[PDB]
Amino acid sequence: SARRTESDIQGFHATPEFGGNLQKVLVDLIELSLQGKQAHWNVVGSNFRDLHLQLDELVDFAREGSDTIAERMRALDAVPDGRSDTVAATTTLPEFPAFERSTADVVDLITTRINATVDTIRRVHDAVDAEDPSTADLLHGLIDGLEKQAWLIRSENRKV
Amino acid sequence: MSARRTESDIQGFHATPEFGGNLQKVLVDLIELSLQGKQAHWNVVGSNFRDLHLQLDELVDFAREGSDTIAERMRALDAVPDGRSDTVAATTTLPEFPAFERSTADVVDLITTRINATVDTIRRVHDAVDAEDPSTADLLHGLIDGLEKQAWLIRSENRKV
Amino acid sequence: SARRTESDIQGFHATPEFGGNLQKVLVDLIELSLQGKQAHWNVVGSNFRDLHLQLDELVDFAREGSDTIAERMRALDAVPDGRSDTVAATTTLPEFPAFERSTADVVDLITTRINATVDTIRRVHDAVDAEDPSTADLLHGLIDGLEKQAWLIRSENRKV
Amino acid sequence: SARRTESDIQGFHATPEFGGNLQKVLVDLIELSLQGKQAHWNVVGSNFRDLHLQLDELVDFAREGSDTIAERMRALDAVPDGRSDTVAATTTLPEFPAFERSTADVVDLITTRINATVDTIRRVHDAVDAEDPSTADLLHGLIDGLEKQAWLIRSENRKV
Amino acid sequence: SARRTESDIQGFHATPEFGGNLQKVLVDLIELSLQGKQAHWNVVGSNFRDLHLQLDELVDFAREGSDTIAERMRALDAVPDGRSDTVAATTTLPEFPAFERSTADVVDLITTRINATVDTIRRVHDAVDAEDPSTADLLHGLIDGLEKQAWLIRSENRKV
Amino acid sequence: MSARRTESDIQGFHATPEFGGNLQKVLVDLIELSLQGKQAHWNVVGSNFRDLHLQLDELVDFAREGSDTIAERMRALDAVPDGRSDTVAATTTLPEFPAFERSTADVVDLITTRINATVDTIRRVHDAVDAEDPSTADLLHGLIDGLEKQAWLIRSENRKV
Amino acid sequence: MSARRTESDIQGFHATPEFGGNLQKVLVDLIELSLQGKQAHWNVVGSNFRDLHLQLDELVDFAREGSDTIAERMRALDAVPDGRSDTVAATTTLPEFPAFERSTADVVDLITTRINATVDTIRRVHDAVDAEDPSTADLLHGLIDGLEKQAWLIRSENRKV
Amino acid sequence: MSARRTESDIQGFHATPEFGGNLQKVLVDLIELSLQGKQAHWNVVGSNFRDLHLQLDELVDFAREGSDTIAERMRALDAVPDGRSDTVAATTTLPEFPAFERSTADVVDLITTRINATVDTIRRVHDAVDAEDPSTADLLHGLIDGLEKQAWLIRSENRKV
Amino acid sequence: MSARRTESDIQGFHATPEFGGNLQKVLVDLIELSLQGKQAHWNVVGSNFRDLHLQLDELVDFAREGSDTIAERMRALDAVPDGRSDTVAATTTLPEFPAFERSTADVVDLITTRINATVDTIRRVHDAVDAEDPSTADLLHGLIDGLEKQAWLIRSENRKV
Amino acid sequence: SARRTESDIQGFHATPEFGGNLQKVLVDLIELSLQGKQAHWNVVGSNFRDLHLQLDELVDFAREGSDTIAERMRALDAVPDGRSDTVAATTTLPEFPAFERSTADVVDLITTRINATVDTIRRVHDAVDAEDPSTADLLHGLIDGLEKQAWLIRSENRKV
Amino acid sequence: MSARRTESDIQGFHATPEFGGNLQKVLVDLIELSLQGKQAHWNVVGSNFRDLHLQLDELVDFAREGSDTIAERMRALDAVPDGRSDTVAATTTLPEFPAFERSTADVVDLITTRINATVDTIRRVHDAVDAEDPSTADLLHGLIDGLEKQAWLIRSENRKV
Amino acid sequence: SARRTESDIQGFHATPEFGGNLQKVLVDLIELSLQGKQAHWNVVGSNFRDLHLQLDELVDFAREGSDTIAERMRALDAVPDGRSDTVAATTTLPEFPAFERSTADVVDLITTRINATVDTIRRVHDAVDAEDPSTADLLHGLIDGLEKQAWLIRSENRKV
Repeated sequence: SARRTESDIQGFHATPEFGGNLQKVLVDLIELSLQGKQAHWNVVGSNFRDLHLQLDELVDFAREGSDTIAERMRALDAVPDGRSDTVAATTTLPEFPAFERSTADVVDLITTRINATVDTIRRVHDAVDAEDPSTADLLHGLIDGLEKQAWLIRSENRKV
Repeated sequence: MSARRTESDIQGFHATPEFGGNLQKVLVDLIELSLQGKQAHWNVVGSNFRDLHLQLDELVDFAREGSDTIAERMRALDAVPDGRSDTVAATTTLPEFPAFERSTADVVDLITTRINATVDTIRRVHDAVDAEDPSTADLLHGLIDGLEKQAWLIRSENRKV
Repeated sequence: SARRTESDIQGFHATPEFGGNLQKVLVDLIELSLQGKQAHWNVVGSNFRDLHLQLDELVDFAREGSDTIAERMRALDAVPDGRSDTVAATTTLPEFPAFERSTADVVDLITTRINATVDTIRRVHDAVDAEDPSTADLLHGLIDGLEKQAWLIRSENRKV
Repeated sequence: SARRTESDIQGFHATPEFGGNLQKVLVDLIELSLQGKQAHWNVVGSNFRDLHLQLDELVDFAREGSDTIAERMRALDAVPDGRSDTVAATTTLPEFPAFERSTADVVDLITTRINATVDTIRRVHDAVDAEDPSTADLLHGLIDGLEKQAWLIRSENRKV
Repeated sequence: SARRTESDIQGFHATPEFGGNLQKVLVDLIELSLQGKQAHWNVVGSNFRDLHLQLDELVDFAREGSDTIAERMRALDAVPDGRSDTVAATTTLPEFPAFERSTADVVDLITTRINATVDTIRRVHDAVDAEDPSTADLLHGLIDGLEKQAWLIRSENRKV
Repeated sequence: MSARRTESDIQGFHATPEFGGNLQKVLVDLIELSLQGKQAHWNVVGSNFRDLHLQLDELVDFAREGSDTIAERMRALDAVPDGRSDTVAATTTLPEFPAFERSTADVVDLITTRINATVDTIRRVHDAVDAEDPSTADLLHGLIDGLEKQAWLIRSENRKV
Repeated sequence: MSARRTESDIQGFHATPEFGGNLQKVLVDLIELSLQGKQAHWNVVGSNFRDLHLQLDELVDFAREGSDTIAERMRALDAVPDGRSDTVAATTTLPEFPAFERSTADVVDLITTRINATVDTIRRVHDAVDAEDPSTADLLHGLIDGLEKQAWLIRSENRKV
Repeated sequence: MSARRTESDIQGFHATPEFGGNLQKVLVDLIELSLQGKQAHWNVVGSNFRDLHLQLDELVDFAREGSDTIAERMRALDAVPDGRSDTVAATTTLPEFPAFERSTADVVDLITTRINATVDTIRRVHDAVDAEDPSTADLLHGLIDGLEKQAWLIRSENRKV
Repeated sequence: MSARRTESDIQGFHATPEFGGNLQKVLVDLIELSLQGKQAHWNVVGSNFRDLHLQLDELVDFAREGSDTIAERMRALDAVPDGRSDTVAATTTLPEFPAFERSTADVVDLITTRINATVDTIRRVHDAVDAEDPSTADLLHGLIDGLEKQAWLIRSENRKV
Repeated sequence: SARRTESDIQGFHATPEFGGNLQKVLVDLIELSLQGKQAHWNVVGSNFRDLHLQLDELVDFAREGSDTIAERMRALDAVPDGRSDTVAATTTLPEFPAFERSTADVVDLITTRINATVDTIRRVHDAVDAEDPSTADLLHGLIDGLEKQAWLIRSENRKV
Repeated sequence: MSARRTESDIQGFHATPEFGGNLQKVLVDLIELSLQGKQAHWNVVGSNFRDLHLQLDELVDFAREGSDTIAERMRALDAVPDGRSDTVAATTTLPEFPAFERSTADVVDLITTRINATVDTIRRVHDAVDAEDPSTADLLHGLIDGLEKQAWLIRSENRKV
Repeated sequence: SARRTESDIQGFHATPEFGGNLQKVLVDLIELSLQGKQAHWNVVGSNFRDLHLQLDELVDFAREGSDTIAERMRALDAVPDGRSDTVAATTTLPEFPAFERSTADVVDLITTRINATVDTIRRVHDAVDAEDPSTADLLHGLIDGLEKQAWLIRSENRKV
């Protein structure tokens, strides 16, 4: 009775600006994963084990987030681009030092990197939400996870 | 001090009839999607039969979970869901499925169209549902994104280069 | 030495009457699943929780049974039809009431529905078994499960 | 290269009003957990087992919700206060009776207290959403869960 | 539509002879469980560990079989009676010795008792199958399991 | 090497016949409790059937585990348990369980009485068992705890306040 | 007041040589099916390679379990199974598998025909096996319907519209 | 049948009001320990944050399980536990936990002191509890063991050798 | 707040040197039992090899867990365990285990004797340990129960009836 | 950059001699699996259960090893041949007796068969390793597992 | 009677700069393989899309595990891995992946060639790595055969008869 | 066919030098396990929890390694000797201190003892690999695991 009598019903399509914003999020997530693995390998010093395990947890979370963002881009008829050259040439995260680093320096660096990653998502959020609340919810989840990880990492260096 | 309330019977949030009707529309489309997905799951045949067979079962599981969530939300908001077969058949908006064995390309086309119809209904309902209750709007967002991911995974088989 | 010299060996094929009997079973299983979900949602009153959980168990069992029957139909070169219009127009289960119902009424209604579903299987059993004992075994399993569920549901209203 | 230069990138901090609203939510969640445990221990009568198990599920949900809220406060650079004296002096939930109670009375009391807990979250939701949609999402999840638990508990005493 | 009009469709009820046959099976299953536990505790000698574990497996199988039979009786509107006095007065298994026994004697005794238990089921099978193939299937499963356990236990004393 | 004992065969602790009989009483009562719990589990009908149906299964599982533990302790202490049906029927102390279907209130009363009888037997045996072997007294403590919790969970249904 | 049997040595059910031979036929066909399924699993190439690769592993697992069940039933009925390689090769009825790499369609056809041959053997044996022992006939029914489901899942790839 | 008791209603062990208050003290101290453990878990900062953050969660879980066990034992022995927030705040013996963020050394000292206070309360009540019911004394032994192991694992951080 | 203690540092229970030595004896015997159990597990041959091979692994796991529990209790009670190889070898009381391959009967006899020696040591220590700390006496009870069950399960192989 | 400018890069290809040596290994693994199952079924006598379970473990290990070897052949562009006629006509293991056998005879036979299977691998090891250390590692694992299984089986008959 | 060493600071094995460089080459190729595998996983479209989608995810997981293992081995051998994005992009040897959506056959070809390049690099490095440290050569063998199995499973899709 | 005729094919037998080398490995593994447990119990100071958990992981690894070595010795027809007196008299690890130690001292001591254990295996590796590459593979795995544990432990005391 209420059935729709057509055979071609097409889905929601993302705008190029929306795809660009999601690309901006994805590149930073991938770079965060790579730098987290770097710090996970080369951290050394007092209280080494806790940082060694927390950085692995952060890397797992960032990998899951990047996969979720790229699959959302695919679902919205966009084309993600996560190649190494593109990530290196278009990421906004500061470069990571190349040698062994103490735990305090690693804590500071990782906190700054997570803060930059969250800032990118916060800048993208209003424009994304103006079109797709479903994508805005994914952004909310990413922000929650990243901020929790940032707290758990930064609390080591607090003085009170 | 003491900030405790004295009232002994505090009542909860009650939904409006229009809100209940919108949730009923979403529920009936989810149920019809589950039934049609099982039909396609059984009667599909041809190339990539195994992949279509498994993906349609995943879609059916997702749709069943979504319909249960929507109906329980209506129950929590003091509404009465109606998921009877006669009501679903008479009030669903998805086009009817073909009766006999179908090739995999035809099944891909049909399932993509029906998933698109379901998400279109949810998107039509989302504005009023969000205006009344963002807690229910969150469930609507979850359904929309899950269904769109399933639609991508199913439709990508027929896409050319 | 004893190897068969054939290149195409064909399997067992079901008769249209056998397919019709299995369709009769399948339609009632699907309608039972739908009515069980409806009662699961709309039940209310004393001893609400046990009915709420038992009806979910019954729905899971009925869904598994319908899938098994339809896959057996496919294996025997038959075509199941589980569309909503077909189920609504050809089911034998009585119609379910549309509003909130007390637990005693739900117990009575669900017991009646399960009894009708079992009666259909018992009616088609001899004709099915005359051709396919392998399908008769599936019918035996369905009857066992449905009767156990009916006992567990109906025992609530017993007075002794 | 689009990499940032800043080496001390800072994060998002919450306002005192935001911290106060989250404290208002947290104290009610803790008090709900304590009262749920009390009702779980001291309930007697018909449907005792179902009430016993449902109240334990509600307590588990309230505990995880309070933990989530407090960790979000820590992530946003706020300081939660979940001490017994603070909860007792600042909670808004009505006081729970001290002796053994029948299941109908426990159902009424627990439904009332869950409704009060949900009302607090609904009161703070507008401001917390205007400041941080990421926290608004957590409060949406809390409201959904609490309302489902309220329905499951309260359906026992419905007449028809 | 083909929906039924009746609102009080009744189920299948068992005859007193059917109930008696199922009681005959049930008492032997319970006695087999008790004697298996006795032999499990009081066995000594060579291959003690293997006998100790195999008898526990046999007891578990007998317990689940007795539960299945009694629940089938309940589903078919019969009343099982598995009290200690009834089992002791009406069982057909030979009495078990009261003290510590070597493994060869335990093997012989347990094999004889399993054979008697299987013989009872084979005696009642024809009538129970003529009445209810659904119950005949459960008895087929019981016979299969008991005979496999009997083989596994009895193979220890075989010469070559 | 300095403190090593030169003994070639060191034997363990052996239980007296009084201790063996004290454990035999507990064993036969646990077995009879398991049998009566299964009977009540099968034949209970009436209002609130499901909760009692499941709690009786929990009680039967606990009683079976306890009887196995007691019999294995008897074996470890060089005693010979006797859990045969004739012995249990002739020497158990639990009152006989009635036949036919019973309502849930009657089943609650009967099961509470029989659990209390079992706990009373364990308490009577505990003094001598503890005076001889605290390791066995600990097992008795565990059994009393479990049985009393089961008794509370079962009897609270029929309470009136 | 005692129905206990006096006989101290009670013997079980013994199978006939014809029954043992029928079960031997079923066993040897199951073993040959497992071997050929593994061969096809290794040597298949072409389109839908992954799907056939996984499905053939599932079929091989099913056939191995079925052969074990049949042989253990033979042992329980006081018969002696013979699953040696020479006996299987000299007495199996399945046509031999090709020696080299095969395409997907060829593997589908070959495996479908071999599964059909195995099911035909079991169906030929079922009448006598059921006439002697319905307990073994039940295992035969389980093998038949499992193999037919596997045959449907494998053969559905090559069907047209 | 010969030794069966003819009693129709056998009642169980009942706890005295002194015993009930003795268990109430343990209950309120365990609840306050759980609350203060959660507070310290949230608000701890400084060097070696993660290990203390996780150990405090372990301590809170143990204390919650212990309080549940004590209250259920009170219910089984016909007593009425009182774990309301007002009662805990008014009648607990643990010293008040300071507010705001605290370094890890201060948290270690505070948590060690409060665990020691809880164990001291349990040790004070143990004599009378054991003199009345060894079954409850066993629960007290388990609580003391767990709390002392947690105290060692937490306090070992500040040891200087 | 009314009953809160004003103490700023509350210390816990401390063990005496005699108590520490009483626990040290149990510790060294458990460690030596683990080492000899592994030795017998590796070097046993003869009839019924597999059952003894697996039971000795179970015994070794139990002894390792028990030694860890005892040492952690010593740490909790402010004692210092010493489980070094030289100390164990010089102060253990278990008789030396013979070298080379041994038959299963000899291994059964040796392992039974050494388990009995360990249990005898624990029983000798139990009186003073219980007189000082029932919480530690409970751990001793658990160890005695487990070791005696293992001894029964191992020694029952050589029984002749 | 250091990126390679090729569109089709060839892999490692196995020589026919290497394929033949792996075929020699595979045939013996398959024959060992079949003979292990036969001994597992037909073993009987004292200590029956231990052999019954150890032979299952041996068969599982041999099946896994044969699958690994055949998949390595496929990866190295070779074609395995595991047909029944080929195995029967080209295996090196001695024929297995056709009837029920005591546990001592089964121990001797299985030990001999495992020794022959290990001897084949040891014979082909040097030639395999001269080309592919990656395949040599698989051979090492097979030898370790087979020798451990042989020790566990053969220790039953040891007299000291 | 003591073979204990007197030296108080025994140092471990240290790798050479050439060894570190070879392991760095292996690591950078593994990282680039993971990135390109994820790219192909996202942007593959056409026939057999589901199988390619799942297999590429399996390959990415394997490559990630291998890169972690290699970097941890360098850390254990006192070397410093460098897995930064700029370094990977500037020093990897795998040819770059195309930018847009690609069909199934093209993805199969590209991934096969890149896996072959990675395993070729590992084979080039293996000789020196084995000459210095067989413990690291073992990890190299594991990487080689895992990657070759993945390459077979992926490339078999396009193979003809 | 190609079937062998021999019925008593024998296996590979180890030389006394091989047995001595494996005994040298085994005694050091056992002593490492004992000293790891000692350090696990008696460690105090900063990062106590991390040292406590890492030493337990090291003890588990050493236990499984010693079991693997002894079972390989048994498979190769050798007789391991892991008695307490033998370990104490023939081990090469330095003696461990007897009282409570700070975490830095425990880190130094455990790193030294792990290095000695690895040096023993590296000393015996050439001969054991010249005789049996299958055993050389087990020693490769042991070396890899021990060196990873040594890195994870010593990284705590590294300056920068």
